[PDB]
Order: sequence, then C-alpha cells, then structure tokens
Amino acid sequence: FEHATTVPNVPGIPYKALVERAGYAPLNLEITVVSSELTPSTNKEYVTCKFHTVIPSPQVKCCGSLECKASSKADYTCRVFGGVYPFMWGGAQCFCDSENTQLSEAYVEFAPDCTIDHAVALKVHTAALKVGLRIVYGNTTAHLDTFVNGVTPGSSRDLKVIAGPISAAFSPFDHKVVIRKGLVYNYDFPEYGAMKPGAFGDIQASSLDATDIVARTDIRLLKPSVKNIHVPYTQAVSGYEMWKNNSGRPLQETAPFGCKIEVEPLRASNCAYGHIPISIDIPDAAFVRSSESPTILEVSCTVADCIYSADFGGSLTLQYKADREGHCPVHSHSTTAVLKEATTHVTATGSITLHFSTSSPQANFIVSLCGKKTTCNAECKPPADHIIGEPHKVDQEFQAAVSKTSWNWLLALFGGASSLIAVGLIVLVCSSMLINTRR
Amino acid sequence: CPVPLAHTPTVTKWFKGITLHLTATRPTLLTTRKLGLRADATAEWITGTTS
Repeated sequence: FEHATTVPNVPGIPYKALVERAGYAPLNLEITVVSSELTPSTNKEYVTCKFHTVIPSPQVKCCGSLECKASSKADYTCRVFGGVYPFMWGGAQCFCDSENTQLSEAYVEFAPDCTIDHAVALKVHTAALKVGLRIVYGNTTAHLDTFVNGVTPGSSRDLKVIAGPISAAFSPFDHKVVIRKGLVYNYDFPEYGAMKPGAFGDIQASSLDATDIVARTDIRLLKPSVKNIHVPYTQAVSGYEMWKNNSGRPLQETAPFGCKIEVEPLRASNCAYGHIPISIDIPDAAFVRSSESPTILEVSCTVADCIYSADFGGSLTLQYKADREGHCPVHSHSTTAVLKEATTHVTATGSITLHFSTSSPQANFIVSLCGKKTTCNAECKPPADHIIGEPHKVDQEFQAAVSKTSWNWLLALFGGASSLIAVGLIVLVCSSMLINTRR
Repeated sequence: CPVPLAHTPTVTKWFKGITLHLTATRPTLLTTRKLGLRADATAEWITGTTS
C-alpha cells in the first residue's frame, strides 16, 4: 500500500504524518530530510589565474631585416625595432653601427602557482535537488537518498520513496559563477574568447596544463631606449588579481535560504526552500490489522500550559480507555501543530502527557490516538526568550494566527457594523411600508 | 593551517533582533545572511570591542 504527503523542505526538521491504512491500524510516519544536495548542471568554461608575462630573449639581426611573424601564443605581440646597438655585460653586441634591427617578444602563460591559485568560470543551469532521507515508521526505521525530480525512485530496503518536483524552482547560483579555492562567486564573467585587458578573464584556456591559451592584456613593447640590452614593455595589471582585490564576497555569505555552498562538485547543501511532495509505497506487512493493535474506546484532550514557539513549548495530556495495551500511534491531523512523540505504549486505561510545538497562539488542533480523534483547545502564550537555537518546526497561517479572543473581537466589531447596515435595510423597507400600508 | 578563534561572541537576544557583543584584537570578518528569500548578505571587518 502506498501513501503520499507534501513535506516542508527544511533540513533536520523531522516532519510527521499518520498513514491511515483503512482497516489496518494506523501507523506513524516521520519523514526526516537528513540533508539536501541541490546539484547545478555545470560545464567548465575556462580556467584562469594570474597571467605570467613571458618576454623571451630578444633576437637580433644586426645588419638586416627581421620578420614580425605570427605565433599561436596568447597575446603574442612581438614587434621589431631598429638602431638597438645593445650592450651586454661583455660590451657591444652587434655587427653593425646603425642598421641593427631588434625583435622584441612578449606573450603570457599561466603562472606556476596557478595550479592552485586558478579559478574556473562555469555556466550553470537547471539545478536538480538531491536529498538524503531518514524514514522512521512504526518499529522500523530506514535511510534513503533521492533526486527530487518527481520521477526517480531512490528506493532502499523496502521503501518505494519517490520525491518531487520541488514546490518552487530555485537555485542560489546564478547562471554565471566562478569557483576559487573552494570559494565561489556569482559573477558575469566575460565569455570565452572575450578577454578584456585588466579585468577578470585576462588570460583564459580550457585547461591549466593546456598550451591552447588565449589572452588579451594590452601588452605593448617600447623601444629599447637604453644602452644596456633590455626589452621594455608594459601591460594591464593581471585582471584576475585585480578582480581578486575587488571580487565581492562569496556566495557562502550571500546565498539565500541558509544553503551552505560547497565545491567538488559545485553544489548547494542544506537548502531550505518551499516544500517537497513525497509518496511512499510501504509493504503491508509493516502494518497490523486493527484487531491486533489496541484501540481506544474513549479519549479526551486537556491541554496543559503551552507556549507557541519554534520549540516544543506546548504540553498536553490525554485520558484514554483502551481494549488492550500496546503501541498506539499519536499524531496531529492539524497542520499548525506537531507532537514531539509519535508513539505511546498505551495501557488498557490511563493517561499520557505529550510535548508539542505550535505557531498559532490558539492551540486549536485535533490530536489523534490509534486513529480516534480528539479536539484540543487552549490559549498558548508567547515565549519569554526572543531568539532560540532551533528553526520553527511548523509554518503559520495568518487565518490561524488570529487568537480566539482577537478573532471574536474582530468579528464582533464587523458584526456591529453589519448589524447597522442590516438596520439600514430594515428601516429603508419599513419607510416604504409606512406609505404602502396606509395608502 | 591554524587560525585564531576570537572569544566567543556574547549574543544578546531581543524582539526579532540580536545584538552581537564583539571583542577582537585583530580584523575579524563577521559575516551574516538571512535565511529568507532575500539573503541580506552582510560582511564587516570588525576590530576591537564593539557591537
């Protein structure tokens, strides 16, 4: 037999539901998302890092021409200059007094440290949320992992868990991101081949070991304007490093919904957003016939003092009368309240005390024991502590957040107003009747 | 590599707001984000005693 329920997409929170297998005694079902793994689809665009300018040893044909031929190196920008008459440490270094042409060369490659200091830009799209589930139900507990696409069954043991799609489409990563040393930054990096001199993407390649390097750096070579041989040149400050100095802060401190961003592969861990549809086929052998389980003839709810808060600040008690001892399930059918306990070893007769949490000051919810239903009605107070170390175990509905008394006052004031317009209609009728009754 | 852990920040709790009491001898990168739809990304190099 299969069951299905929506589940709040919040990590660590144990969601709880009751499966009402018809003639079988109900069974508790706590759905607990151990962790979430929103994996974006990604492709490497290019590797980049601090370009290491390489100016190869100059070439000189002291009495003739030199070709300014092309080469495949990144931003290969060689130029030829005459009258160089360069001096080396040993002295003059050319055949001719005047017609000495000199070839100056410059290109760039990844610095040696780039093997670690590099960053990779990646386009990312259509992120799919993976999740780790731990399911506990009756005397049985199981753990599972599933891609929440609404199609794949991440089945394990006997649980035919199927999950998704996500109630809201979301990704923390924008379609352009850059990964560095495990950090990541959303950044509209320039496209492959779009190297801009002095900005991120100054030098680019498909792999850091690759010779297929393309770059733009505004490298320009000046005349050897000194007697000592030299190759004076200038260029834009490594755009990669310039970016680093002003990169903005990473997504680990910018991703919403508290999702902790992680790399290798780039993925978002523990995201908390929307809700997860869940369906679970369970082997009927996990349930029991209603005659085998105990069942309660009579039950009533008396709520103790309670606090509406993220934690189990509420406490309630139930008197019960049962046919026999055994583990009855206990659950709240109302969405605005969840019980801490999920099972009770019911006696033939007695009472149980249960802890619960609620977001509505009106503790107005229907508790169930062994499938029987009991209404609870109490006024919870606000907690004395403004901030606590635990997320709210339940959402809130504004229609449910109005207190029984505040709701009565509102409906009494609008009732008054509506009674005055009703009196209006009454008198507007009777004013016609005054004429028509004695015409 | 070992890195310091400045004296644990003494949090003060108030209505829908927290006051972090801070004490750092060297620049400490305090960073926070809201788990809401908006992240409200915040980062500040705190120095000295402050809040």
